[PDB]
Amino acid sequence: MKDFTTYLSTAPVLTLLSVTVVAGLLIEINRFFPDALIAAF
Amino acid sequence: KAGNWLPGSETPAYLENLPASYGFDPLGLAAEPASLARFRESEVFHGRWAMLGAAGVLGVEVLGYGNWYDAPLPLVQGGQATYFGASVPFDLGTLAAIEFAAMAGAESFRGAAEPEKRVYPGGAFDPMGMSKGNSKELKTKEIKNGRLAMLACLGFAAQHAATGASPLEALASHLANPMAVNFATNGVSLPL
Amino acid sequence: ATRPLWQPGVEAPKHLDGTMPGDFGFDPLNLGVNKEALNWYRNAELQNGRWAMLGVAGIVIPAELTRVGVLNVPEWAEAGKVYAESENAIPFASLLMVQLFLFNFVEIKRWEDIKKPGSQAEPGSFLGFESGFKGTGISGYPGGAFNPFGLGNSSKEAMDDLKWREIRNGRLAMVAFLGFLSQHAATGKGPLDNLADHLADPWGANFCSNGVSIPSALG
Amino acid sequence: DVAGLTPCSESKAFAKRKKNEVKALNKRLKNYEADSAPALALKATIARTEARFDKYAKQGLLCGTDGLPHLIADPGLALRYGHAGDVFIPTIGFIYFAGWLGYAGSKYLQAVAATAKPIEKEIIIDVPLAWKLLWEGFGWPLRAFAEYKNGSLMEDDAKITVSPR
Amino acid sequence: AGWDLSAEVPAHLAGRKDLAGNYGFDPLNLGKNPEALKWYQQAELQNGRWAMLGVAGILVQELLHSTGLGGKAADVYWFDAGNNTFWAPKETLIAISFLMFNWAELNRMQDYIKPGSNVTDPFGNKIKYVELGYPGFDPLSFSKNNFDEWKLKEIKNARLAMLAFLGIVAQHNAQPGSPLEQLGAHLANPWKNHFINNGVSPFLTDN
Ligand SMILES: CC1=C[C@H](O)CC(C)(C)[C@H]1/C=C/C(C)=C/C=C/C(C)=C/C=C/C=C(C)/C=C/C=C(C)/C=C/C1=C(C)C[C@H](O)CC1(C)C
Ligand SMILES: CC1=C[C@H](O)CC(C)(C)[C@H]1/C=C/C(C)=C/C=C/C(C)=C/C=C/C=C(C)/C=C/C=C(C)/C=C/C1=C(C)C[C@H](O)CC1(C)C
Ligand SMILES: CC1=C[C@H](O)CC(C)(C)[C@H]1/C=C/C(C)=C/C=C/C(C)=C/C=C/C=C(C)/C=C/C=C(C)/C=C/C1=C(C)C[C@H](O)CC1(C)C
Ligand SMILES: CC(=O)/C=C/C=C(C)/C=C/[C@H]1[C@H](C)CCCC1(C)C
Repeated sequence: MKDFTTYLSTAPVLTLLSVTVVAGLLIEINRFFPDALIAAF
Repeated sequence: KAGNWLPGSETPAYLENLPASYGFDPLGLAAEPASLARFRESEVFHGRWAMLGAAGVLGVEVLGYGNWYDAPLPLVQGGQATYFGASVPFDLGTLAAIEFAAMAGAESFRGAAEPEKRVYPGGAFDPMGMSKGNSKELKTKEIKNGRLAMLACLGFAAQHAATGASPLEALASHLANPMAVNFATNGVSLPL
Repeated sequence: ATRPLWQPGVEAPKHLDGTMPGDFGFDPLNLGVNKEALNWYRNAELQNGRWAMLGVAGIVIPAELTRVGVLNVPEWAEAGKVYAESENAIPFASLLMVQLFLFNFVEIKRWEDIKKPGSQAEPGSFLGFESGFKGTGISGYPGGAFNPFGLGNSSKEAMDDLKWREIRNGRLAMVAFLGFLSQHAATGKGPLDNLADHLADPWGANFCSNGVSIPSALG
Repeated sequence: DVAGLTPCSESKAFAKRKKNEVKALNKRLKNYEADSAPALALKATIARTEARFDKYAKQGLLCGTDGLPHLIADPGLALRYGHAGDVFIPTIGFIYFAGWLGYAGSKYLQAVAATAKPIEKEIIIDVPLAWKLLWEGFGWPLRAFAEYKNGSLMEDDAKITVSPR
Repeated sequence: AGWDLSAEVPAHLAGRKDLAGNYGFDPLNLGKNPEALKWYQQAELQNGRWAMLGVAGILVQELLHSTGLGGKAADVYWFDAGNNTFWAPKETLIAISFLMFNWAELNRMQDYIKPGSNVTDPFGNKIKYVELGYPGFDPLSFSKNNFDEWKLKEIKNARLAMLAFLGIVAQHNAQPGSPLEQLGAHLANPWKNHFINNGVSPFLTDN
């Protein structure tokens, strides 16, 4: 189990997971808050 | 000392031999000797100026010549300043310049003297020469009268800023109705 | 050391220990690792807490009196505008500049005190009043002129307790002011109005129904 | 109006653009049923287009002669005319998030640089440490300013390798 | 243990037998700090004595208002004293009270700061000091013997009066009429009139 978690912590796996999480978060932000041209607060 | 300010308190030691000293210094502003000397001179000077101011404020009113608050009013909105029921031919600019020059010279000559001479300068300033012969009691009376006059001047200013009448009218109004005419009735001093 | 911590079971960071008032070992972001930075943050916390206490008092006490009936004052968010439309109202720019000019002098002097506590006590700096500008050794707690009644001067432990009470009240007032800002922005009502509305129906009147905290897009 | 720009609310070209886009969408919608999947998708697109145009006109954006929104990138000019949310506020937001990520990476690199084997820590990231540093990176402005005023945020020029000129 | 046979004295009250009414009651440990307990003792004495005077005044005024003895001034509820007219208005009386209380309370505070210091009047008259919370104002010399028993009576009556005032205020805010009228309304049944049916304390019952 330790070796598996160590493999999941490698640079490529972590890079792909981080990019996927960031892309998913951005996609959902644009899905619920679309066409945000300016920062209207 | 002759006094204790707070009957059961412990007055400071540096205020034990000074005249008109009640040990009043809870904030400890006279802990340093230099500050104490400067404050002593300032207190005596303030008392003298306040006594003169209170005497003038009462005199101009009891003599039916006008109030202290409206004294510079005729000069503004036109001109002409009255004195003793006469007329002085001077404007605000000339009056300010004359007073500035006279006061600047007097204070400059007074402030450049020795520390003791800056608050108690005998000689030419005592024509009657009554300073000699135990001046401690006289100094105490002077300081106390100055403190009372300072409080009186502050009272004139605050009372006029609150009610709006001059000293004599305020005194007469309070004497007429001492129960419903005081600082508690006006909607400024006591809010609730 | 063994004093209560913010999160029971979690050890306090070594950079905090337990000497500053209000020390509960709360620093998840490790912002106060540097000693100089920690000192500056301590002074900033004291200043923010005191100003927040004054503001929250000036916002709650007048509102409570107004609710009763005695002393009628406008709501804190409209107090600035109410005075603007007054007759002899001072211009906003001039008023702000005067306040900033006075605060410049006092705040710069306090700034010099932070760098060196006995800085303002330099002989001859003022007209004999510099003697009362010497701190107590810790920036942010200046006796002399301040603290005229001498509260907490009986002993060192008495002053420590008062410091803890001051820090807790300051933090509570800071959180309260942030709540006031958020409540007024979310609901155009006063703090007392919000409290009264919540007690009437807590499950139907709270931040989950104001329409601002929870975005309508998600629902 | 800032530089000869007309607000999108009173812009005729903006309204014409919205009308044309909705018209094209309805023309495409006319070739389907009333409750079919393509019809529902086209109706949703029409609603989104109308909402977008209404929001742009309501937000106070400035439109040019072409009828498209224009952004004002100048403090003062955008602050006094109510356009701070065009570039100013987004600039602050970016700078904050960018500094957060950069500070988290810097702290992680400096923390693992003290380990006996830092290269492995670079190819095999320490998830718990990275998570803690990512959380700590949110206070990056305060930490960065403190390190700058402390002198620990910089390396002495005499300690950095340099070319032989 | 005095207030609860199953409880234990909070240690800070076990070695304090000089305190009037010491029953080891401090579940919140508010008096753990010696200075805090010293201040709380004076606060308790002040609150108790003021409560005794206030409760006695309210009870006597209501008794005269119900039975009928006092003039038009007494024939009014205690909370309605503002409707009456006296020699001076409310503001003047309030200001006079503030000044007199400032003088008396500052004398008391000076004594608290240093017991036995402020005990002399400006005319030289002196009195014998007997403990902090007991300045010695005993013109009848009742403290010459059984001082502990007398102070125990005082502390118990003071606590009872404090509770009585709190109850009077609560009843006024929940029930109509004067305290004596509320007592009579209770004694009328008394199985129905007892805060449970007042519609204010339970709140959950009938809104
Ligand atoms: C000591 C201490 C210490 C501690 O520790 C702390 C503490 C507390 C702070 C303290 C205290 C303090 C105090 C009390 C103060 C006060 C002061 C004053 C009041 C002054 C006045 C003062 C005052 C003054 C000078 C005044 C003056 C006046 C005058 C000139 C007048 C004039 C005039 C006249 C004639 C008339 C005319 O027609 C008008 C005029 C023109 C107007
Ligand atoms: C600790 C820590 C550490 C870790 O590591 C991290 C973290 C987590 C981040 C942290 C936390 C933090 C926090 C919480 C903060 C907050 C703060 C605040 C809230 C402040 C305020 C603060 C606040 C303040 C000052 C305020 C003040 C106020 C005022 C003056 C007011 C005023 C007013 C008045 C009177 C009235 C009128 O009519 C109006 C006005 C004008 C309005
Ligand atoms: C001990 C402890 C400890 C542990 O650990 C914890 C715990 C549990 C918390 C505790 C407990 C506590 C408590 C219970 C407290 C309470 C107190 C009170 C009640 C006070 C009152 C107190 C009260 C008081 C002062 C009162 C006073 C009153 C008075 C003056 C009155 C006056 C009057 C009169 C004559 C008549 C008229 O027509 C009206 C008036 C003008 C109104
Ligand atoms: C307003 C302005 O521009 C200058 C004012 C100067 C003063 C008061 C100087 C006063 C003295 C002091 C305290 C030191 C020695 C010289 C003086 C005249 C006695």
